Amino acid sequence: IVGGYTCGANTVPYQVSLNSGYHFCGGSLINSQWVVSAAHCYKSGIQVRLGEDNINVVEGNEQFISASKSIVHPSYNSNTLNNDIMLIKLKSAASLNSRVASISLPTSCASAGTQCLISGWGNTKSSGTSYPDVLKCLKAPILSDSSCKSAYPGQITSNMFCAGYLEGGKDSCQGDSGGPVVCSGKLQGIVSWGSGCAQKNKPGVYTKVCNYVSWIKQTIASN
Amino acid sequence: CTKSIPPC
Ligand SMILES: [Ca+2]
Repeated sequence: IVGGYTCGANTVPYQVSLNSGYHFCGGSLINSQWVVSAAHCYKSGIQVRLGEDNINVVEGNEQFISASKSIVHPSYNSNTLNNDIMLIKLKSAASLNSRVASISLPTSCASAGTQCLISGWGNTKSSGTSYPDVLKCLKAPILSDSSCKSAYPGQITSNMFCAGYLEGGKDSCQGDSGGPVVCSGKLQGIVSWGSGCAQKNKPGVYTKVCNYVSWIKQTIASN
Repeated sequence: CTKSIPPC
């Protein structure tokens, strides 16, 4: 997260870190055994780290739970990043508590200008890299489809939205992928991609979770 | 680029 702020430990209790011996993506806990992340975060060897704040220190409240299923959307296209959503089933249910909590899925899509909280342990620099220890947060609005499509012509599918700040300086960034964009208490986005981070006129692009709620539910229900 | 570590 570039231009964000330290969330505060466990203030984003649905935020998970996907760890493969290092944090590589975020995710969002959507029930005690399932995490939503980005399809492009798929890999083997995912350990979901819940309850994290400082991802480099065991502070307490962590739950590390291996992914037992990592379900990339069947129609994920790694070139276009359409359907950039993955469900991770935890090998065992997380113990939910105030610091490890699911986030609700949308019941409907969010509107342009809705303010959302985007969080993650991604790079905090728009140039170069600095990976934070603690979870960073960014309040960011959903942009209009027209602005999103203007920023990324031909690249924004119906399963994407832009959020953030065209003036630059505030965005999700590498390492935030897969993590949440929560708006009005609903997981409306998954950090997916963007041109750089926090670059002028290049807002973050996010998987539009509301398009996947049924798929999520159906996939969870069948797994 | 995707926002994973590493970006893709
Ligand atoms: Ca920790």
